[PDB]
Amino acid sequence: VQLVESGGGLVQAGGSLRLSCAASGPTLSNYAVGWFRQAPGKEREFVAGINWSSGLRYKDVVKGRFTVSRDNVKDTVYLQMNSLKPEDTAVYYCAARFGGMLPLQPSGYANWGQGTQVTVSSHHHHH
Amino acid sequence: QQPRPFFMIFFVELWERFGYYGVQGVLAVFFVKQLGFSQEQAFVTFGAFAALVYGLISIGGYVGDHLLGTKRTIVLGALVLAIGYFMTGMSLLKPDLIFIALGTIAVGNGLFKANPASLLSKCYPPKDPRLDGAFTLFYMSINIGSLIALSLAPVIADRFGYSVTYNLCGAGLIIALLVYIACRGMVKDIGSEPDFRPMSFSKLLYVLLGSVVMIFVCAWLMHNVEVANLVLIVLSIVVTIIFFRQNKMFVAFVLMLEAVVFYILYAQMPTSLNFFAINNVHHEILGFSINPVSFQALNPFWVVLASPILAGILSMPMKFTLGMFMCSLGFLTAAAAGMWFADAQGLTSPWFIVLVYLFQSLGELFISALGLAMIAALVMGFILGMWFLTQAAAFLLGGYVATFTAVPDNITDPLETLPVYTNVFGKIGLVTLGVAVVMLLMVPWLKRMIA
Ligand SMILES: CCCCCCCCCCCCO[C@@H]1O[C@H](CO)[C@@H](O[C@H]2O[C@H](CO)[C@@H](O)[C@H](O)[C@H]2O)[C@H](O)[C@H]1O
Ligand SMILES: CCCCCCCCCCCC
Ligand SMILES: CCCCCCCCCC
Ligand SMILES: CCCCCCCC
Ligand SMILES: CCCCCC
Repeated sequence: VQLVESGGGLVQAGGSLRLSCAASGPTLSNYAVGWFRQAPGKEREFVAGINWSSGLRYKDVVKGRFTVSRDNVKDTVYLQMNSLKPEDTAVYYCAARFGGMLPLQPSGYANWGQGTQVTVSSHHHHH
Repeated sequence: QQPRPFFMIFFVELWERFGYYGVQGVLAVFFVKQLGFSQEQAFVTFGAFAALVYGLISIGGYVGDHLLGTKRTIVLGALVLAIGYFMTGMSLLKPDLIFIALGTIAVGNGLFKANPASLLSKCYPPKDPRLDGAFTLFYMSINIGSLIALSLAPVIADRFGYSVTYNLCGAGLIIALLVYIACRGMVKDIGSEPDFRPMSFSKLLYVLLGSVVMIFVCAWLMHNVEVANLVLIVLSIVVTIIFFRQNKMFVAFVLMLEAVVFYILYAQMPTSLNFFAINNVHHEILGFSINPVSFQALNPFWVVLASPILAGILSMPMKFTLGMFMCSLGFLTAAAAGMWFADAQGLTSPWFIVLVYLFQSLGELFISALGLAMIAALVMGFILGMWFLTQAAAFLLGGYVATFTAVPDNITDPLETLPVYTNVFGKIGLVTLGVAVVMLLMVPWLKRMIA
């Protein structure tokens, strides 16, 4: 019912963060977990998720770069973000829906993490 | 309003059914998640399991009547059922126990089910009017038990796991056993004739030996459905061949073919309709988040409301035809909710699932309550044998039908599953609409034959 997000931060472009979603009472094993992100000025949009039996789903623009995975022992779901770009800057939410489906809109999901800021800067070393 | 033994029987029935449905409501999801079956395997296995649960009821009726007595078989069946539920709890540690546990549950149920009804209809003089009320109240207790288990069993399984669930099922059986024992006093002059002679240990031993052989045969059958199919095909064609060699019995055979159709339909609530709710329905209603598996509780719920009402409110082939039409409407409603009133994301309003379950429950209220009791007015031992046979065949066939809505583990788009549920649900609703139309056509002929 209640998810704890962790892992956010400030990273340089081409950098890598890892977000993590764990749950309190229920076991997250019976849940599809989607990661949504809300960029400044826009609506929550589906980034990526994994269902209760390891089916995967991804938005086009994050394919290749973002990986979703699930540790059933620690009862946790992980999102690895590699090759980060400035447009990945957003608040990142995790959401849990019981079962094997991963719908695309926030209304298909009843349990919601608090959000986490991810900022990716254009910072590059000086040449 | 009712004799003192009525309330004993009422509550023993409630707790036994609480345990049973505590298992049924979680079983297919258990096969999928916990044992890593695919949905097609889970559906057919649940098929076999229900088939044995309902095929074995005849035996328990006979054991209560002529071998051991009625109150004895209530104790024996409750004990074998509690052992089954605790065994299923122990299956989580020892997975290879699962089929044996299910077999025990089946045999346990087979011994127990028919007896409390018998016991109840001896708490009353033969013409006491209150009989009907008690019987409907009896039905309501069953459904209250069902209502509670299907509501909470999945919640419990999610927050505490399948072992705690199954042990609670056991605990409920133990509660039923303690109620009955602590109220043995009230049933001191009630029972069948073997309840008042001393208990034959010879017969008791035969019942135990056969129970155990039946447990191992159930377990073999639910692991190897391919041969359960052949067992029931041969048993059914042969029992209809010795029914076709041997005018009211023919109306009984037509009524059984229709009951078979209705049971094929009922078998979907725990399998395909369950997974439809999981996959393509919003898991929120009146602002509350609910576990989609809990949606099965909608069947007993409507029964609990509608049976007083509908007991307060033609005759046999007509009520059968009415029920058939109701079930037809439940599946057409499901298919229509999928085809036309879906989100952009392939999800549908749970109010549509509430309506589906209302249609289904009304169909149950007509067909299930009437057909069993009134096939008996049309008549005998051989036809209960064949009645429970064909109901078991119905559940096997229902599981096979469920497999047409099965979804691979890797599909995650509701928009890819939605067309599959609606195609199968529409076709089901249409076929049973045709069946109910032929039933309606045949109604007046049958009424003349019954008179
Ligand atoms: C339409 C028939 C509904 C049957 C009635 C449901 C049983 C009542 C729930 C038991 C007490 C409430 O306890 C809890 O409450 C929250 C919100 O209510 C619910 O919701 C929480 O748990 C369930 C399963 O554990 C999750 O699928 C759900 O998404 C989660 O948010 C659950 O139902 C219940 O775990
Ligand atoms: C009420 C009298 C108690 C009778 C219990 C007999 C138990 C016999 C078990 C035989 C082992 C297979
Ligand atoms: C290797 C696991 C086998 C488990 C069989 C358990 C049987 C228990 C009977 C009570
Ligand atoms: C009513 C007495 C029941 C005896 C059967 C017990 C089986 C161990
Ligand atoms: C009696 C009808 C059986 C159908 C089996 C395919």
